[PDB]
Amino acid sequence: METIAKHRHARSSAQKVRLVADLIRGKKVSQALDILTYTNKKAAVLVKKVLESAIANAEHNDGADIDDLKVTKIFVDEGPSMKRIMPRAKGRADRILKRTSHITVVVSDR
Amino acid sequence: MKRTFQPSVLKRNRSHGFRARMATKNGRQVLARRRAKGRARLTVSK
Amino acid sequence: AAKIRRDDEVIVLTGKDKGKRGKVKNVLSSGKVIVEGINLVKKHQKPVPALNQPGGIVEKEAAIQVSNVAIFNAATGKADRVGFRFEDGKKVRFFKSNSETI
Amino acid sequence: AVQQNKPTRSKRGMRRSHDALTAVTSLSVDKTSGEKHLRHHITADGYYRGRKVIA
RNA sequence: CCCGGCGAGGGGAGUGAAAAAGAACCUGAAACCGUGUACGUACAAGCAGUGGGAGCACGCUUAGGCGUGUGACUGCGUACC
RNA sequence: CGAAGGUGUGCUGUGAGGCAUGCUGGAGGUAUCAGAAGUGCGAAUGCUGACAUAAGUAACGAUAAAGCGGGUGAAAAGCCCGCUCGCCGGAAGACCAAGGGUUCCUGUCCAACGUUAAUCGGGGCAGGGUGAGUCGACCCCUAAGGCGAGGCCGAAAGGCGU
Repeated sequence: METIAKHRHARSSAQKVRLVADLIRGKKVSQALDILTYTNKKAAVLVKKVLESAIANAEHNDGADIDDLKVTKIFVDEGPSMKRIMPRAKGRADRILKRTSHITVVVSDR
Repeated sequence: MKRTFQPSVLKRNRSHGFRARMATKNGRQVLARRRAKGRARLTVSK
Repeated sequence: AAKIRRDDEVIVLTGKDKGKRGKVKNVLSSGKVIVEGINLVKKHQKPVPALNQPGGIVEKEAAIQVSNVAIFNAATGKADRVGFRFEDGKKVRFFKSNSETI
Repeated sequence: AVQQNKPTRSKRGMRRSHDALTAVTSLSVDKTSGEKHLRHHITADGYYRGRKVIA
């Protein structure tokens, strides 16, 4: 039995979130939470919330045991971008992109 | 650095207002053109 | 004039309720009618503290196209069509199968 | 100074081959309260090396 | 009903023929960006293919073959308008 | 009892091509023989939309400057209170005209806006606030100049003037 959790349209760049996603791929959940608590990055808070949501789903909807779960899959995909204008010298205008991501976590008892 | 636009309401109205347009034959042609195109604002008068 | 009116008895011609009978409750201007006990739906209703109304799943009637129903003829026990004619000085409806006034 | 040809995704990856983060090796356990903490730092309840320092 | 800041976002339950028809909603191509599996790659010099050719993995099988993926080593070879 | 369109596989002709079928889709397609053309794209420093590279690189707007305790909050270097420090002072203080038009005060929210976080804002939403015989405008008078009954002049349109 696998259980999913997601955070869609997150305010961050996928390249930045993948640095943290790579730390907890294939670990036990208690070890993964301990790792995420002592990482000084902004993406760590977001990933931690998603992991906690997945664990709670597995406890409530599927009747799982906390001590048996492992992070079986995790990945980050790119979302829509917002477009903005920034003025520069001599009356020239530049474009700014504000990037977002989707975050997916899958836990399993196997 | 001083720029080109320096506002003044009295001068604006005396230069491009409704009555100024009406006082001459070519101003009426301006009004007719703009009515035929169907503009929501006809002159600069409030 | 209109062939189907409020407080009539009708029989359903098409749909999941094909063959059932009921009474017309009210007539809408888009060409639909509400018949009693026909075309039921389940609505998920949110509670509203004002008006002392709670939530719940409710069962209620939905509108059905008027051309999907027929006037019922009790004498024959079958569906029928409607026509119009003048009798004294006033207009009346009549069944087309037997030519009897409604 | 700017490029004359567009670099490839293979080159992008080869450059980024030095960007991975490192996790903490292990945590310490206080001898009185039993909490986990960073070595040589105080705990979240206010203990260090068995003694209560901050109330 | 549940996690969460009485959030954003999500997992169940329920409606419906259909919810990868859920309001950023018919179908959902390509450039571009990821996760998993098989094989190659850290003594080797260039338009990156073409001719020859071991080894490994995998599916049939008349137990003889064969098909599909990858491709060490070697002859020849300086894009298009 | 599954049309066009999308995505794979097998077979077939000298070529542009053709036939069959698995998955996706959910209502249209069109033999044969003739007839008409907005009939076939890689280039024109071609035209419109989407997405890469350089790169998580440059930069974050006057070198007047900050430290600590308490409060609120999911979270406080930047918000509120307190005590120290520093900067301007013929201004970086106070009041107006021109110009703008609700930016003013109170409650509540943090998606977007603020070159960082934000519980804060000249941001979002709702409610409140401008009280004249003597201050100004309107009113009485004219300057430069403008318009101008009749009038003079000019193919028309118009020009100058009592």
